Amino acid sequence: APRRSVGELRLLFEARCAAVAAAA
Amino acid sequence: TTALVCDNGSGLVKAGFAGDDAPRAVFPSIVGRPRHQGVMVGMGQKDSYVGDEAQSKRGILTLKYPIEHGIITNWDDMEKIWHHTFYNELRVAPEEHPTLLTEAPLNPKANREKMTQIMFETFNVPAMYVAIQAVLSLYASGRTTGIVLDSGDGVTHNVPIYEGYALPHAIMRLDLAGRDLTDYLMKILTERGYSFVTTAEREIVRDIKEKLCYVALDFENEMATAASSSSLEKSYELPDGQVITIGNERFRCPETLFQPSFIGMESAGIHETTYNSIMKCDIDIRKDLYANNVMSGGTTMYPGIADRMQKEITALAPSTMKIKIIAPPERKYSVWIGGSILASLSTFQQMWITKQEYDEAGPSIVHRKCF
Amino acid sequence: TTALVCDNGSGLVKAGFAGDDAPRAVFPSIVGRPRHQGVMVGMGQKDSYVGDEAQSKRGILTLKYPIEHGIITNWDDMEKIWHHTFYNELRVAPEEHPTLLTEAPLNPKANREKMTQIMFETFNVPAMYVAIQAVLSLYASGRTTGIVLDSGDGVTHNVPIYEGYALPHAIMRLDLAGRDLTDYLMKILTERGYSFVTTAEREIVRDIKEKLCYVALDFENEMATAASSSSLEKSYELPDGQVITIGNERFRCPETLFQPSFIGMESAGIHETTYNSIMKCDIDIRKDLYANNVMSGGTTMYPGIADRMQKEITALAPSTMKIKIIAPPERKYSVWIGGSILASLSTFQQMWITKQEYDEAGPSIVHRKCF
Amino acid sequence: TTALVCDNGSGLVKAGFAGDDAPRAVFPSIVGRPRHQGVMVGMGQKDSYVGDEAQSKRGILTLKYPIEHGIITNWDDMEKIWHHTFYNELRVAPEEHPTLLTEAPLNPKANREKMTQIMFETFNVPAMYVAIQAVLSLYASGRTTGIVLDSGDGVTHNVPIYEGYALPHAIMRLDLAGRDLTDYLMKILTERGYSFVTTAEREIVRDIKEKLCYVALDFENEMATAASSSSLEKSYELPDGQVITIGNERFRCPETLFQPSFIGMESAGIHETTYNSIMKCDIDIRKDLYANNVMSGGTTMYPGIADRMQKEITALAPSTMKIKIIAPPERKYSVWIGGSILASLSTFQQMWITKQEYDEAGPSIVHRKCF
Amino acid sequence: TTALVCDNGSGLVKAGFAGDDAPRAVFPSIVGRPRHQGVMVGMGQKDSYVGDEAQSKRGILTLKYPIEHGIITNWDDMEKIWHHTFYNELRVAPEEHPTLLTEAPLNPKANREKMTQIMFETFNVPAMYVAIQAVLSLYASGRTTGIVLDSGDGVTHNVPIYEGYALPHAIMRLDLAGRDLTDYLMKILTERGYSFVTTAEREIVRDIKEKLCYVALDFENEMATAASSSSLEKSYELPDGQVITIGNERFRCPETLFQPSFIGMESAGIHETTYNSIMKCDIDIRKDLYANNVMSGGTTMYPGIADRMQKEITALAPSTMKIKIIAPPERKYSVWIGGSILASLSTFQQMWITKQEYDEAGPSIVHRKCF
Amino acid sequence: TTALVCDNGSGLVKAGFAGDDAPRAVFPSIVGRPRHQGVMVGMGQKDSYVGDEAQSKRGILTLKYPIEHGIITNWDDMEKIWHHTFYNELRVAPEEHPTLLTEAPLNPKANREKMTQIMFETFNVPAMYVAIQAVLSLYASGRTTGIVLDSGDGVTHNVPIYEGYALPHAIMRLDLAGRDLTDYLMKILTERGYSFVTTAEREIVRDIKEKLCYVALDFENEMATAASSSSLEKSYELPDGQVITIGNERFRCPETLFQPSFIGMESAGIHETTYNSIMKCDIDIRKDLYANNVMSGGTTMYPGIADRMQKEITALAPSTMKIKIIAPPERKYSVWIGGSILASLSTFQQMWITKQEYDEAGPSIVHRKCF
Ligand SMILES: Nc1ncnc2c1ncn2[C@@H]1O[C@H](COP(=O)(O)OP(=O)(O)O)[C@@H](O)[C@H]1O
Ligand SMILES: Nc1ncnc2c1ncn2[C@@H]1O[C@H](COP(=O)(O)OP(=O)(O)O)[C@@H](O)[C@H]1O
Ligand SMILES: Nc1ncnc2c1ncn2[C@@H]1O[C@H](COP(=O)(O)OP(=O)(O)O)[C@@H](O)[C@H]1O
Ligand SMILES: Nc1ncnc2c1ncn2[C@@H]1O[C@H](COP(=O)(O)OP(=O)(O)O)[C@@H](O)[C@H]1O
Ligand SMILES: Nc1ncnc2c1ncn2[C@@H]1O[C@H](COP(=O)(O)OP(=O)(O)O)[C@@H](O)[C@H]1O
Ligand SMILES: [Mg+2]
Ligand SMILES: [Mg+2]
Ligand SMILES: [Mg+2]
Ligand SMILES: [Mg+2]
Ligand SMILES: [Mg+2]
Repeated sequence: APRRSVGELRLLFEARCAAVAAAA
Repeated sequence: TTALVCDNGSGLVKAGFAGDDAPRAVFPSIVGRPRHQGVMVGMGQKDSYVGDEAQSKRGILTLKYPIEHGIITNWDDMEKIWHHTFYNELRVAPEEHPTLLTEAPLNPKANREKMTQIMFETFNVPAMYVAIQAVLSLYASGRTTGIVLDSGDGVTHNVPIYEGYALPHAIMRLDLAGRDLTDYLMKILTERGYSFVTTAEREIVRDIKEKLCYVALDFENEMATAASSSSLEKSYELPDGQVITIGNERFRCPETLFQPSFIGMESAGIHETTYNSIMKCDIDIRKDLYANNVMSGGTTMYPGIADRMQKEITALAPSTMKIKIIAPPERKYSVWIGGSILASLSTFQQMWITKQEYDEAGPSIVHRKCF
Repeated sequence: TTALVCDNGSGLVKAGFAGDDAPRAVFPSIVGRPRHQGVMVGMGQKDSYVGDEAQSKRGILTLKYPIEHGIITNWDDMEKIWHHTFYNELRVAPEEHPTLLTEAPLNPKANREKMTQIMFETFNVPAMYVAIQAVLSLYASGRTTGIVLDSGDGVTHNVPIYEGYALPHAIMRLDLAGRDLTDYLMKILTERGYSFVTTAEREIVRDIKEKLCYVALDFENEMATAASSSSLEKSYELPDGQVITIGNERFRCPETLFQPSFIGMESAGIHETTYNSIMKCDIDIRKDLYANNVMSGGTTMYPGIADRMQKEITALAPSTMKIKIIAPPERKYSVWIGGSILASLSTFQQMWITKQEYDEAGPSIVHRKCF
Repeated sequence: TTALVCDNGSGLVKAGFAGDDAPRAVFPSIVGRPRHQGVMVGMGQKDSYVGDEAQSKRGILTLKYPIEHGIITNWDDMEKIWHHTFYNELRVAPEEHPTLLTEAPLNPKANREKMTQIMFETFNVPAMYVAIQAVLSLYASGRTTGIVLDSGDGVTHNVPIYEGYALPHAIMRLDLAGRDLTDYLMKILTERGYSFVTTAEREIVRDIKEKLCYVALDFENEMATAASSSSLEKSYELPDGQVITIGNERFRCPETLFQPSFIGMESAGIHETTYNSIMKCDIDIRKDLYANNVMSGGTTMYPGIADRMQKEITALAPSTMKIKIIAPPERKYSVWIGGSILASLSTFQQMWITKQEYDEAGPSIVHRKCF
Repeated sequence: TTALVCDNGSGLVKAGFAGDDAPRAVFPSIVGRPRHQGVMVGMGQKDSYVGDEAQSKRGILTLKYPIEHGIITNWDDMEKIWHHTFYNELRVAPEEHPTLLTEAPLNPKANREKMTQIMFETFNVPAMYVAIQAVLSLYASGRTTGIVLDSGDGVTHNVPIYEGYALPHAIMRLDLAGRDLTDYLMKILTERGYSFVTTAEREIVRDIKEKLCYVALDFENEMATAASSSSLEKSYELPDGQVITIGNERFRCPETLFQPSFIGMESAGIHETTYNSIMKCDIDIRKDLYANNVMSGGTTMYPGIADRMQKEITALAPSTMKIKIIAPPERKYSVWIGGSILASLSTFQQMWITKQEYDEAGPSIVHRKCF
Repeated sequence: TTALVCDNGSGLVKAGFAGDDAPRAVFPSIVGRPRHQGVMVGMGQKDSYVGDEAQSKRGILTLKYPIEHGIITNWDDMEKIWHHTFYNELRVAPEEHPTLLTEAPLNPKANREKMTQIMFETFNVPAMYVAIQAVLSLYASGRTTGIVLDSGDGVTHNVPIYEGYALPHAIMRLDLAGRDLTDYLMKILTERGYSFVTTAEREIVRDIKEKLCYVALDFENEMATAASSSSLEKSYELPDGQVITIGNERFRCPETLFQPSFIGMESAGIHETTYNSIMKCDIDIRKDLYANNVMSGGTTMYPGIADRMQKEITALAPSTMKIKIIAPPERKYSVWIGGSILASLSTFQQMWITKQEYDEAGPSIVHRKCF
């Protein structure tokens, strides 16, 4: 599998936390 | 101000600013003190050497590790390692940079407290946190669900996680890692007469371990092949140019992870403790833990360890389960990369231990806030 | 505006617009709250899971049912289940849609009152009604006359009806249903060591009950056959791929409907309470009740339950009586289909509790208008 | 011939002749096998050690318990424990002595069958019986009515009884007992760095648990007192003379009986499961169960457990009920004393499984005769 | 035929028949070859002298030891030492006598293999075995349990044992022994000008070491006493009648066992490596190792070494532990006496490597059978 | 006041002020006393002559060296040599100039004490120090790390050093140097009849050694070449004009450094003792010792000695090691130049033994402070 940067991984957890904050 | 991530694991310090892709200071967590007389004046002959300084002077220093089995045993020297990390390697004043430390789970609360005392009163850092290394290793892999297997220099531990929600009763820690592998490699290299006994030689056998060793896929058949043919033998050149040759020791060394009884350790192997950790989890989530084994830490770098681990868990786990192991490249740095993510995450800025909270609550605060 | 039918029975919510042939939202009446320490970022902002989400996260949640034995025990969570039903599943604002609720008979008037308060003051619904589930179950069959046997997750009840004119003295309610069957199945699966104890495991034994169990036609001879041969054994695969095998438990579980003493329940069985309900009816109508036993509710779905019920009542009832059981397909949804009929019947538009009547008369109004 | 009573509970075997006041053989239900090399010839170096033999050699043996959660997992070693019990400890030939075994309720029928097979075909015993441990625990108190709480090494179970007539639907079994307390004590002793990991160390932490631990009367206030002052700390001396000191761990360990969520167990606590067991009973008899709580099993020996249990049930039960707990001295041996009564009761001599009945009916007989 | 025991340790051969109380051939493991011209014909002037021959001719021979640090470095001369042992000293044909060899632990497998090849193909011996010297040292004491500390001419090693079952992970070997003590004694005797440089003079300083040296009980105070007064000085007479006088060198020499840094050896002292060996053992057995320290080998003969060792371990070990040292008379011969026991033990006659097994399996057999 | 450096080595005194580039007094360490009658009055005929005085009168004096094998044997004459050094050669009053003496390592402490007594009580010098000659020899090269090979008139010694930190256990001293070369040259010049027997003739053969001798690169082939052809023969003219001719003696003389057995010395050669000294060092530093062999002392001045030493160590050392020899010009004076550096180094002014310290502590002080 290819690498992904810390920027992209941060964007994953940002998007997930936004998703749960909208679900909350 | 940009946060600071300092993975004081055992054996190697990994440190660097948060948001960087890789730790810009990686050096051994060693303090060395001159072993011999001080014959030659006109030099500082300084009392102590740390990190690459100590490696560059290895053969005249009594090397010591101040963190042992993930436990800091020697705070006077660990405070030297932190001083070196901040002022000499990262070249930064910690009183401007909130520092994300990390430690292994199931670890004496005195350590987390003394780290807190030292960070807030010696280094005056604005804020601090102490994440569990295995939780960071999920951040570095973009997961929210999985078992993490971290296997360091001093400790190995399993932490299962499911959409968050680490299962604290299913955590396991083994106290078997790269130092026990180095010392067993020294013990078996004694079987053909390469006597290594000094800590400098321990530090050379660590290099022999990293360069030559690999994990056998089928230990009995690899042992029989090494007995029947020299094809598995490899030659290595010591710092003085003495060649050594190594054979079944090459895979007998890391095999002790799967067969701890080789070092007299009673515990179940790392595959068995991985399975037993999944078996402590609720039966609904086990299928996703099997589908999300994450491997991290330097002693997971052995060639074939992912294949052997997959074979062994596929033999342990029910035949339907899709046993999958996420053992990427740079999994050696995944704990730091996970700290670099977490410390730079927008929502984590609530989580810091502020110095006001330390002035209000003393070392006890870090049991209340940190997991 | 098209009316709305929301069968808040136990175990499953069935909801959908009136005039539809089938409920477009069917999901478990479960609220689940996290059981474990939330270590990662990206959780805990959401702290309560409802319905299919609670099933998708089953193994980290303390699942709870807020309606128990047809009685709503936990209004704070039931109001969450209604919120989820209207806004997330049906995606509709209740203040435009008059809502036909339904409940079991012989049920605390505090429930019908609190449902009224919640519907008119939390959800502002234009109008509301609370039909008896068994009366609804006739409409889905097209009968005007019959015994209805409703057997849900939490309660089982018999309501005889003749051209209208439900006989309120002959209504019977048993408090024995699919939860007591699930818990007894767990107790007997313990007899060969499948220890299920968590609510996640209770929710798996519910699936085992639905997939494998059936009602024996002749319990003593089926028990002897399962004792003499393995032909009745079936294998099932747990969420982690562990296979289990089940034998006489497969029909001993639903047999407790006919022999409540298996769970220590004192009462007569469901065949006996059906017969005794017909025996409470006036002697002229009994022949048409025997000719019109209607079965409804999910726990009437067991294979062979209609055959066993017909055998047992034909043994109870006089030899001339043409004992007939109307146990159609979709009888699991017949209470909702009956509500979908009734709410769209033009004669019924007189019957709604209007919000003006609630503003005039408070919760007490729903005892005056509704049966 | 005088009957024989052999309480193969978990953790400790209690065995002795019927009519004796106390078991004359009490020893741990452990089989240990040599862990290390066999360097020193001129000795038997025998393959296996059991009971006090294994304790006397603890630090060179891999100790194992062949009965786990009240379930015999390892019949090859359990048959060694029975052989040791009969021939080495009691020094008696079982072919003359009918043996009253006992086991926990809600337990796999394969166990009761294999115990029957082993007793009648390996030990040729003239007759056998398998009483429920909680039913035995009444006889040692002299009650005919009560809710027995047995809390062993492997399982804890509640059995309400009224003039006889155990209520089988109200029986509850928890799978939480002294082994889970030992393992949690090891996990929390890790919090200040007493790393116990071997089974020998597990067997030392069992002793620490027995010597030091107690049940807090008011856990929050005891925890605050242990946080504010060292007065609750006690020192203990390990087999090598290393002193350890223990504080809030001293009552946090047995508190997990009342708060199983500490070990991640979802179930209600032992006070709540006692109350729920009384709540499964018919409402007339509950007052006499409240008046006759009987405590038995070694994990009921903690100081203050009766006071805490009485406080918690008095908070659960209605204010009028005279909550009384019968937790006498020797309640650790009450199951054996109850067997010593029952096996010597003249009414019981009808109840034995004779070997003729086993030759006629195979292992299946012990489900027909025994409760 | 009566077995034969030949302790080819370093420095001295001890050899004799099994069952004898003491080795009937004790002589130095030296080969000497003429250093000078061959001026005087009419004599054999033979090419080589061994043992007492070489000592009787010491000052014209280049003495060499063919076994160095317990490792045989010079097989061509070791085969001369074995030839001398069998044919000249014991005056016996090895083809009738099964020979128990012995070697130190953690020793190159090439040595044990070449010893096997030489015994079975040069000396045709009927059978052979290679016991660990420390395991033999228990038999001479009659213990079954203990740490053994063997301290020879070339190596020092610790082996803990418990009822059998040597703990192989806790074995330690130091490579510091009587030769390093002799060479350090030469280095410090140079401090007052007794220049010893030839191997003949090394062999005289070995005698000075044996006659005069002792181990200080409190090294700092003995050093201060030797500095303040001549009372500790002793005079010795060299082979040519030159008197020498010796002072603080008398205890500074054997002190290097406790302070290896005097010879630049980094390792912990023999008391510290004894304690660390006990600390590698499981915590249950440590009390019996403390109660059973066995000392063996010639360099344990120094006056006061048992007192110093007891003081140092009592300072290391926990205050309760009954530190006891079994340092009997004849502990110099205890390894041979242990071999004389073992080789004559009737249980051991199974253990011999027969020549048939060597013809079947070659030198590799001696890793499979022998420990 | 400017310090004073006085290298009382054997054979030649080198003395001069610190900070000078070269010793301004170099003269032989000889005392000569008239051998014959005092026939001719009218002259002082003085009792003793030293240095160039003794050389100018060589043939009527019994020349003696008061320092032999680096040991001062004759303090009454050595005090004359120091008197001559200060008052006649350097023409300076020692009571103003702190004097850096130096001596070989592994040398009787009585010498260092008597030198201290003489300097502080005969010459009243303000301060004194006694550096190891090989440590001084590094300063003249500018190294901090290296083997030093010092080869004087009386002693040869190896001292390995690494960034400082001389390894005292790896120091070796050979007692073979230019006097043994002179005496062997006299013995082999006897083979063609140049009988030299007086000390005056010994002093002429020292000149023959310095002028003619060289070290063969390949001794066997040079010996064969000198046997086959006269091309290697050289002619020399004695003080009386008698011509002598010399052949294979020309390189057989200094070959004895590499083959001490020529003079019956048993020790390994200077190449072998250099290698064995590196082999006493820890394996990490050996590569820098191989890269930094420093040669010093007059007997390293032979043509080709660096080439022969490099060949021999490259044959001894592992094939990869970059064997390098730092044998510069003026390496005869490098010990003095190193003292001229050290005595004028500002860091060293802490290190002097002050006369106050001698008045407090006597001769014993120079073992405590000086290395
Ligand atoms: N490529 C490799 N192969 C085998 N072992 C390695 C490799 N790289 C590092 N190691 C070992 O892993 C350990 C260091 O792992 P690391 O993750 O830095 O420790 P920690 O988890 O405490 O930070 C050391 O024992 C080192 O020898
Ligand atoms: N095919 C089936 N076989 C057996 N049991 C079933 C089946 N389908 C549903 N059930 C059980 O019936 C119950 C749900 O019935 P349902 O009619 O939805 O409840 P309610 O009457 O409260 O709406 C659950 O206990 C479920 O396990
Ligand atoms: N005084 C005590 N205090 C606390 N725990 C005890 C005490 N005595 C025994 N135990 C624990 O109780 C368990 C043994 O109980 P026991 O009744 O013998 O088991 P079983 O019910 O299987 O026979 C062990 O875990 C033991 O550690
Ligand atoms: N009485 C004594 N005092 C001190 N040292 C001794 C004494 N006797 C022997 N030694 C030393 O012990 C060494 C020999 O020990 P030994 O046990 O024979 O060696 P090994 O263990 O190899 O057989 C020699 O170095 C010898 O000088
Ligand atoms: N060019 C040379 N060739 C050979 N030998 C020399 C040479 N110069 C001096 N020597 C010898 O070296 C010795 C003097 O060395 P020196 O370094 O002055 O002694 P020290 O080391 O005691 O000061 C004398 O034996 C002298 O003969
Ligand atoms: Mg790490
Ligand atoms: Mg329903
Ligand atoms: Mg019990
Ligand atoms: Mg020996
Ligand atoms: Mg010199």
